[PDB]
Amino acid sequence: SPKEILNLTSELLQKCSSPAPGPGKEWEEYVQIRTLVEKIRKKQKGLSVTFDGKREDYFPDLMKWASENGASVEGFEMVNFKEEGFGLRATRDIKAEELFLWVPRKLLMTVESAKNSVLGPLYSQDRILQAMGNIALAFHLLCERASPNSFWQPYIQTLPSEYDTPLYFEEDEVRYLQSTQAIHDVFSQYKNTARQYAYFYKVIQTHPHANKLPLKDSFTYEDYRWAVSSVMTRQNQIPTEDGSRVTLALIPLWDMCNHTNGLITTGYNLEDDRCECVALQDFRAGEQIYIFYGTRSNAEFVIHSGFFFDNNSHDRVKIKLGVSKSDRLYAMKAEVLARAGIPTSSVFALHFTEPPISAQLLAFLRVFCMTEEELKEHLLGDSAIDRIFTLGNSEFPVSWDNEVKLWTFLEDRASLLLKTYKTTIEEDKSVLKNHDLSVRAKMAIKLRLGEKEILEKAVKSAAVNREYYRQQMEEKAPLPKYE
Amino acid sequence: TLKYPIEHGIVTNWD
Ligand SMILES: Nc1ncnc2c1ncn2[C@@H]1O[C@H](CSCC[C@H](N)C(=O)O)[C@@H](O)[C@H]1O
Repeated sequence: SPKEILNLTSELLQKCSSPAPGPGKEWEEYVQIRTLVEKIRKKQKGLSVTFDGKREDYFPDLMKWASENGASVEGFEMVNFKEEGFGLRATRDIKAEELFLWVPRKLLMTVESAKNSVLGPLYSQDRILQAMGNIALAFHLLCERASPNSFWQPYIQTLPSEYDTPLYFEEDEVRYLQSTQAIHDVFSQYKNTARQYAYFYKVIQTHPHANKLPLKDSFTYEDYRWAVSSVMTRQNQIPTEDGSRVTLALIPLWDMCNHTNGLITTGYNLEDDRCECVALQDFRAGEQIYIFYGTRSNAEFVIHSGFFFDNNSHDRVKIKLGVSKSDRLYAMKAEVLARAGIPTSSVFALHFTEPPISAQLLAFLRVFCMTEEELKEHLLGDSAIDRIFTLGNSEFPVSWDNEVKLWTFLEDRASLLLKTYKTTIEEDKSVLKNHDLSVRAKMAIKLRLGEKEILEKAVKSAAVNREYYRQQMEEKAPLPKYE
Repeated sequence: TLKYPIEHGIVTNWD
């Protein structure tokens, strides 16, 4: 059986090291890789190390350990909420901006602590570990999980045992994402993870610099999926102790906070060497304590944090655009864009919240739609630089004609993008209303719905703008001038 | 205030 797993991992490494198969064959490849992974997983015994107690049986130890090492442990308690899972709940009133959580550096798991641990020897030799701090943290987690007297045992014993990252989805749950923007990144995550498991399985079972690792006795695919999912859903960037560089870290106790809309209120205090969190809003006793994770899209939250966030005010989709080399005006348009600090082709964003396009995308679309004489006015003479400076400003159009053209283009492009999905908004809403679904399936369906709702909002906005600027052109109103 | 903002679950490249 040891020889059998080694050969299955060899085949998996070869399969997942193959070049990209082409976007049209990525689903086929994904199913093929899943088949190999699931065959390996069913031949293994799950997580190599499991604990006897329930998850909540270990939170008292987490609190004592954090307390002994200088962290805040009063004013909150751990509660298993249905929607978010375990999180923190206030036991007293906490006022907005109050410093209520702090975590000294000695409690953290960092790239630096990974190097100085039992992983150190293999880290010092393996090019991938040295280049990929996130992968290093995952093996740091696994090595300490498998070490009976690890300093971080109270943290590791309170981590979840399962996640809702796409690595855990059923095939049919991922199938809901066919034809979306997000599914390519799900394919990549799966292939990356399986390739990494197969590579490190071989390294650990043969290489001498890994001879002393606790993972030589047992290193299962489930172990690795758990480890990378733990890191991706909760890792943080912090400054190094001298504050000159940045590093990746897991931050115990504070990382139990769940997400809500707002602003980042967690920062590193270099002088006192600890993470510090101030209250994002008022929390009354009995309310869940939330933080704002960051301005990530629902794609990023699903794929990398394992959840979908309703009413994510930072949600967005990608839109790829560029000036065509076949444009008679390419040279002038590319020069205007270069002077404005915008590339000639790029992946932009469409946003759910107003305004749907950024200053950069507005500037791009204005140039994309300029006439030769407008381009000359942005290239020549003593007002050309002033004209460049306003290109991102909605209040100062190049011309009414330019606006009608660019909103007409965006309306048409967003409408076209909507037609490339395998279901409609109305159909997705019917699915969510009329079918009974798992959490994971709902994540996938809400993600594909969300992509389309952003496109549909852009269509409607572009149509309103087009009609506004058409009327200004009909009335030949005087153009605004920036003063 | 935050010289060093901390983003929970900051997205990284896995290859
Ligand atoms: N607003 C939210 N809605 C649903 N799940 C959330 C959420 N915010 C955070 N989560 C969950 O919390 C994880 C981040 S770590 C936060 C603590 C976690 N709930 C735990 O039991 O250990 C995410 O991967 C996701 O599973």
